[PDB]
Amino acid sequence: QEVEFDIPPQALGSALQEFGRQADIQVLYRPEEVRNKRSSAIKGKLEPNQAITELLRGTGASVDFQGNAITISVAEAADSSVDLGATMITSNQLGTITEDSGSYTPGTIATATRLVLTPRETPQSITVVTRQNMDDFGLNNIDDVMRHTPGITVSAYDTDRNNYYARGFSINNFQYDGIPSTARNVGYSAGNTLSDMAIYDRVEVLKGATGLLTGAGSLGATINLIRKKPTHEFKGHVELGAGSWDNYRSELDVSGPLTESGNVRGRAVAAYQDKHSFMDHYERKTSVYYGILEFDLNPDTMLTVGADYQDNDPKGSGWSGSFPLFDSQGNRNDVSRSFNNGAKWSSWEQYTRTVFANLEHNFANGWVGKVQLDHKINGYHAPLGAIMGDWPAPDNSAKIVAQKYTGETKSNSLDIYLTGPFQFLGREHELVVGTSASFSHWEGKSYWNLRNYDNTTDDFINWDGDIGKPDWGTPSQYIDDKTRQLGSYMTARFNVTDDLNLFLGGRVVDYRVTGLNPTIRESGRFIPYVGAVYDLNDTYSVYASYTDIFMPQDSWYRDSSNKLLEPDEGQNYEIGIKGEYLDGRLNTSLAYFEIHEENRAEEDALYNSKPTNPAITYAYKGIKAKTKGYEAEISGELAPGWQVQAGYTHKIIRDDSGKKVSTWEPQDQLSLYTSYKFKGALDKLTVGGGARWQGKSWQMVYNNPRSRWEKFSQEDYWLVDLMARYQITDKLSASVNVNNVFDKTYYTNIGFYTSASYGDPRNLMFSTRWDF
Ligand SMILES: CCCCCCCCOCCOCCOCCOCCOCCO
Ligand SMILES: CCCCCCCCOCCOCCOCCOCCOCCO
Repeated sequence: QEVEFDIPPQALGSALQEFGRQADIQVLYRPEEVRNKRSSAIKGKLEPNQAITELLRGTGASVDFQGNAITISVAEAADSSVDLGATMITSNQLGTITEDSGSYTPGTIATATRLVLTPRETPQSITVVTRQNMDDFGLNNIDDVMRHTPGITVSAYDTDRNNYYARGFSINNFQYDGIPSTARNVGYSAGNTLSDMAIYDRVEVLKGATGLLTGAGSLGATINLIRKKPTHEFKGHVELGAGSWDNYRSELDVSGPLTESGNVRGRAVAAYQDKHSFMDHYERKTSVYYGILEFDLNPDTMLTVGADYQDNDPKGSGWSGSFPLFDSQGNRNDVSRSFNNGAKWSSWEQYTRTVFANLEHNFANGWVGKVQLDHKINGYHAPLGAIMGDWPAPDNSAKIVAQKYTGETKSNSLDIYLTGPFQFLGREHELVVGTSASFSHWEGKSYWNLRNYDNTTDDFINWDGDIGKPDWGTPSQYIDDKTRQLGSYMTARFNVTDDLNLFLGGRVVDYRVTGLNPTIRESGRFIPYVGAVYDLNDTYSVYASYTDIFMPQDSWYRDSSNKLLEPDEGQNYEIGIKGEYLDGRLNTSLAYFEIHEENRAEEDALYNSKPTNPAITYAYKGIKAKTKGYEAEISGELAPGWQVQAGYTHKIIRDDSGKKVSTWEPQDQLSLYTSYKFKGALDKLTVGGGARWQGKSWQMVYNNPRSRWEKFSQEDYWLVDLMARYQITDKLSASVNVNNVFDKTYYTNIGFYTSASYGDPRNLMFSTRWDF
């Protein structure tokens, strides 16, 4: 709607970048097309579509309107067949904004290489949950979003930490606006499983091996969370929502110019949720605040400062799973879904805050430069207490384990990178060159030396949490770990023919972990990136890529010889076809992929049976493992009011024993979410539904009292979601989400330290949203 403009005549490139910014729109244009042209002048309050054609007057260019993006083209009377994936310079370095897109398919993405590219242009598997997907299905945190992310599996560690798999691996890579955090372990990583969606536009998941931009990390995927940004027109909303088990949420979101001109601009959000739970004596309050100002130092240099804050504060936390699998004498426990072995006072509170600043500058080259500075904090306060062990006993008694960890991790990050186009053999290519540095320092207290506590409870079947709290005594331990990561990376994207694009890149990495453990050092490790995309028609392209990642091992993973295991490493091999329909409004992909892992830490049973090096007491073994699997997906418009996201993934991961692994992650899964917007008499109603199926999953767990291994299975099952919205008024709407319609009872954890967790029963959520 009607924006305030001011673009004086200049290089058409500069104008287009200046426009994207002022319009809150992404502008894509091909450098060689706009290079010897200038904009015509525009001034005043205008509608962006009128505005742009006025800007383009005299230039001979056409506009393609596409949601939150415009692409500019310069048609010739010539043309010999088209360059569908021609080098395109872009006005927003993170991609197209999904807020208000009306869509479940992303626009353009930078998660792969730092280069702004469409899913069809990216030679990796990239899934995105958009802002509208999030709104329609009430996905209010990262757990909700992973549960709705095709190809991800969410399993429980305990009431306050989940695990995300892809392709056989636990995901342990998180970025925010494309900047990796340190996630070496749960010390560094407080709150990562729990971020509220209130401050984010979309989460984008890059599946495979993602070393190129993550640096040191896990195989499986990177999760990239893009923050909400300020806008040039005023707007916002308030939201109220009320759900099953005394689940209350509120949320405020405000955005706009802060000066009469528009040269300073801000966005603020605050969200608060207080919920109980189907689980007995578990409650959890969450708080979030967020604020960001953008300042135009001048028409091609912008400074951003912002901060965010999230507190997650539960009662009734468990340490591991909701209940023990086996009783004192070895029989499987049968307990209600409400069972919670957490104590009343038990809490794993987790907090996160960031202070951050950017500087982004446009060189009249058409090259853009960007510096990103971060102060991150990840803190935890964890007085835990939870029935654990083979219980109850015959007289219905049980025993509690209690320990207390507190601590904070402080992180500092510098990320700097240049990106731009270049001519080579008569054609346009582009390149990114960046360097990065992060130092993060985990400091902590632990307590396990309980003074004079009676950790037995008189009654299991009716356990309440109603147990005393111990005297924690003095600290048992002080933690002091320091990680330093340093990167340099470079990727070229060569437009080789009119249907072939070749990716040649790499990261060199220096990684040092310091402190109470023997220093862990990796110098000059190379991480290769090779990719290709071949256009087939107006619609389909094939792609192949070879990609890599590593993580230096945790310091307790030493071998026979008391020598740290080589880094845990893998390569992703992928070949696929990707389809594009309705000018980018609908995307399909079908991929085959193979992960080759090497140096996967494993127990070393033959040494462990009777150790023989005085140096080590419990060695590990570095083995190879494989993932073989295929994946298909669709997202976007199936017909005018009709949006979907859906996926199908098949996997089996084996290790050098030949035995299946990550067998809790099902071998097959499907997701399908959809909504429909009626027209005519009922254009104000949006109706929606969803299904997630997964096939058999299992775990070998050891039944101590009987001295035998057992197989625990989860037979395949469906979960059904439904959804409706009614826009009663221009400014006000109502919603209902029913989740797990058929109240399926199933498991989200079997065998995590010999325990189990249930999935959510059927739950409802009612919301109003009010847009100013
Ligand atoms: C070193 C700490 C850094 C702190 C950075 C946080 C910045 C906090 O900014 C919050 C303000 O956001 C602005 C909200 O935008 C609302 C604008 O509407 C203004 C009123 O409009 C009147 C006429 O249109
Ligand atoms: C174990 C739970 C079993 C419950 C199953 C329920 C399935 C049926 O749900 C139907 C819900 O219909 C209720 C309609 O109520 C209207 C809500 O509209 C929101 C009002 O907005 C407030 C206006 O300011």
